[PDB]
Amino acid sequence: QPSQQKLAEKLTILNDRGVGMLTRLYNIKKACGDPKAKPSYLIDKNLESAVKFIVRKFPAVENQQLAQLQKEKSEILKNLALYYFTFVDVMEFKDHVCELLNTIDVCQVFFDITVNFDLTKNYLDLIITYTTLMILLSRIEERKAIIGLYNYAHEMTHGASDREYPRLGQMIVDYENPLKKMMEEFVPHSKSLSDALISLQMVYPRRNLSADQWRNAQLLSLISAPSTMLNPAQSDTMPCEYLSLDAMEKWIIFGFILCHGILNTDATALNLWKLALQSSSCLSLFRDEVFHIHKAAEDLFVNIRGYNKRINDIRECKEAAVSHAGSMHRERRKFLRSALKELATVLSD
Amino acid sequence: LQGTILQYVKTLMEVMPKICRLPRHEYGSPGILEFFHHQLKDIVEYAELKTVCFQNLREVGNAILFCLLIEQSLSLEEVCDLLHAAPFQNILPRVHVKEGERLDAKMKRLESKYAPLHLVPLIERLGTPQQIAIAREGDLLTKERLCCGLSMFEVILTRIRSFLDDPIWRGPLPSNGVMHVDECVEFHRLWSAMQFVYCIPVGTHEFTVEQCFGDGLHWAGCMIIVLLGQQRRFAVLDFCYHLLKVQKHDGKDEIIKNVPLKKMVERIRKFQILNDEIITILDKYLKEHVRCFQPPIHQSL
Amino acid sequence: RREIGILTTNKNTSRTHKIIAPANLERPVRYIRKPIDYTILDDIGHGVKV
Amino acid sequence: MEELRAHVRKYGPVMQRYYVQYLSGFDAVVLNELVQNLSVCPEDESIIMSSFVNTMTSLSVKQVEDGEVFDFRGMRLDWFRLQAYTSVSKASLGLADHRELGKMMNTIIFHTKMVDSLVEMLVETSDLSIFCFYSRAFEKMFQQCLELPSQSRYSIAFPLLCTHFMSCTHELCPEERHHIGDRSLSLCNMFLDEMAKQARNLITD
Amino acid sequence: NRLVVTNLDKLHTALSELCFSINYVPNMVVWEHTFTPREYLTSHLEIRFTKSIVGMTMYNQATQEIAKPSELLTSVRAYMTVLQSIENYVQIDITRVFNNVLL
Ligand SMILES: [Cl-]
Repeated sequence: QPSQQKLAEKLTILNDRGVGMLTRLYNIKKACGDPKAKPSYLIDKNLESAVKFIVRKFPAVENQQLAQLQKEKSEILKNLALYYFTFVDVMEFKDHVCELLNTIDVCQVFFDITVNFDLTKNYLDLIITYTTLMILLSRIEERKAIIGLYNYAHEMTHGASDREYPRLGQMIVDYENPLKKMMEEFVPHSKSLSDALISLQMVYPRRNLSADQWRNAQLLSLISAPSTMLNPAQSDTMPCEYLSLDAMEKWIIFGFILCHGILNTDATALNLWKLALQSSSCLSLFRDEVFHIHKAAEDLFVNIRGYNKRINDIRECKEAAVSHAGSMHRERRKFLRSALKELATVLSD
Repeated sequence: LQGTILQYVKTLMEVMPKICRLPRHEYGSPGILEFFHHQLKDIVEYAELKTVCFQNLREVGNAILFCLLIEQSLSLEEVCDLLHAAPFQNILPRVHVKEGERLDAKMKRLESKYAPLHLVPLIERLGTPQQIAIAREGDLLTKERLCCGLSMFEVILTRIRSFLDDPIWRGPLPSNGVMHVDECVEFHRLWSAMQFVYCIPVGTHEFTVEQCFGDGLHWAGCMIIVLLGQQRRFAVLDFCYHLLKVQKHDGKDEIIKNVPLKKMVERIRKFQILNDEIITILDKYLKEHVRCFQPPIHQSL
Repeated sequence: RREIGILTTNKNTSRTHKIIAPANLERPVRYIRKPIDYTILDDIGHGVKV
Repeated sequence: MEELRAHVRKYGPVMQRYYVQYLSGFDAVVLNELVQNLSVCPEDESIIMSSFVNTMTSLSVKQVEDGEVFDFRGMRLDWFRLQAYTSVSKASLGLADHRELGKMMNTIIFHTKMVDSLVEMLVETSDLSIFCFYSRAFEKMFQQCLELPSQSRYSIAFPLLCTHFMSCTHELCPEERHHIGDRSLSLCNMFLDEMAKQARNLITD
Repeated sequence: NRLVVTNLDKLHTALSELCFSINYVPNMVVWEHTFTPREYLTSHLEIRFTKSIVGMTMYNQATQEIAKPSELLTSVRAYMTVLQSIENYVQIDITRVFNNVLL
């Protein structure tokens, strides 16, 4: 039953859903990071003792400690329900993603960015959206307190815990170090993910060149070959020509972490990962929330046995990024100003 | 334009190099400077370029400047006339409204105050049919000025464009069906050669082009380009602008054929600024379907 | 005036406000939770039903 | 970037015209030549691919001239669907054995976007709503632009960027939309006021 | 020589460069609101012209000093000449700001 799996539909719908979830979670993290925007129950000096109890005992649900919490139970359920059920929607999203990724494994899917562009891109987007969403969640320090308070207020109102709490409390704990959990979770996904990412070698490297190489190719010049001005600008990989370099870089960096096994076995995959590691010092999780690549990658790899060769790669790539990436990007911007100016002007004429 | 300038444009377009490509960045700014020197040698050495060609252009520029500036003076003269006409023509400025008052309430009340000054109504009340008719005609002449809704500079420019009907301003149809690039068959390209000449630094005790001709020279040269619709192609294809672009990138400084490159590109920037101001002004005052192209077609149909 | 009139054209200059708000301000929409639905694209193109 | 975006918005019809012809008069021929050379493929796949050809041939420049609103969401999702059908293992029509089909189809999909998706394409390739979340840097870049005469020429880029801000919102978080909206209006107003004040100051001098 | 840069050169260049931006687009639409850049300039020029005129009168109650009318008029005329030139750069009716301020 492979033609009734509805991959195109499921990938489209889940990718859109995840962006929405990232947006909601982003706003929880910002509000909870700001003491003037935080929910009052986390600031209040009186309730801090009741909060400390819940956090320490999380996820186990169960007194003089919940004395202040007792009278404010209805207001806690009222004001924390928005945040709580956002966390619930993050979990349900995760369950849907995991199911789709398992289905794809079973279907043994051929992935090539230069061939099935939409299938490959969606597959990679979803994995990265999933990954960045779990990392973002891990940065919401007050998430246990929030989920706990809502549930503890729920059990002293309706008798028992919330329907989703047991499974939600588990996800929070299981993904507390999100990339470590995800690296082991993606072992069975590793074959198809590495296939899709390796296909990126036909695009990313040639899209990641220097200003000097852009001048040699006279990139974006309409007038370098005057007799071709009528001829259509085309290639056999059209959507690949303008696909964001920023998006690809995240695919490569996180993706190869998730199928780390291939970094020891495949030089093509290793060299691709390193090219990406040499190009930035941080990535965008979502908007202005950034992920510092080399520190986080080292932390993960120092705690695994068979990858104590990879620490050298990370650090060598880190120095190259700090030393050369800035200037390489600076030269690109100089080139692009000239190229876009000339392009705009010819097109207006 | 149709006489001596046309004559020298036709002459210099032939002396001009048939084809002139903008050399790639990699050659370096010094080499690009050397390239332009050689390629444009005959424009550089043309004995009457300043005495005749720049001179006649400066005169065109000064003429077009006179029109712009005289229109502006006229506008200043008219606006002052109208301000003094205002009290006899019922025209009142906006008045300050304190709380508890209306804008319409006081403006009507102030109109009452200055009603004895309203000229035409007063004569219509107390004057003879001859007096009334003269005042009515006088009032129409006083209120209806050019500054009210009319301008002239656009008409001046539109009419100068029709003086450029000779085929050597625009040249032959482009080989590629789009635009000329390497070919030097359009006026803007000759202007680029002329710009090369006037950007060359001279001795510390020699007079410069700006000392000799002032801005009028550039107003004329830029006016021709704009009216021919050549300003975008000039911006892209200009020799000096290209040299400046490459020098900015590589930051090299050599004395090529007695032209110190740094000094040369500094001057180019100054004229680039001036040209852009002039072109922008001309375009502003000179306030549809485009040429479309065919996608590839299969032998099938 | 007739003689100078030959050299004139209308100047296309008009006055307006710095900011013009739209006739209808955008209505604020309340957030309602709804589950993941895999059928919302079935009517787009050649869809397939469960 | 704003100039390129403005060209696309102003001369949209030019691009639509070019690509409706490309779709109807070339793409449809080569896609037909390729589909007819397939020896074996299931009915579901064959229905989809013939619909591509049917859709493309039934287009004409007249539709552009008349100002019709094109919709190719169906065609694009069907190619996506077809990718899924032909990429699973033991598929009767295997895309890995027909690479040239996918490359041709990706080109064709780009062509459909040049007809109906020019507004969306500008968002995809050039949205800078990100500045909404780097407001300090946004304002600082503006000031730096204004204080440098050769760059102040381009200062209008900042108010123009304020039009992007709404593109950062999602239907699942309407709570933030008005806040971002009000931020875009406040910044646009401030930029335009500051540009005017500087011109005022230079004129006074 | 154009390499010798006067204060007036600097001011003139900076003015023309910025007016290119102010005049670049007639209006823009941000979240369904329409913004008209030139109208910010018009408004500020009205207010500034008013401000400068009263300023150049050099009036002081305490010392009983005020500008000679001829000198004020000379300065007002110079201002008007410069302000008139703005029409070279921006699609604005300076005549109507003159009207507004002076009347
Ligand atoms: Cl914000």
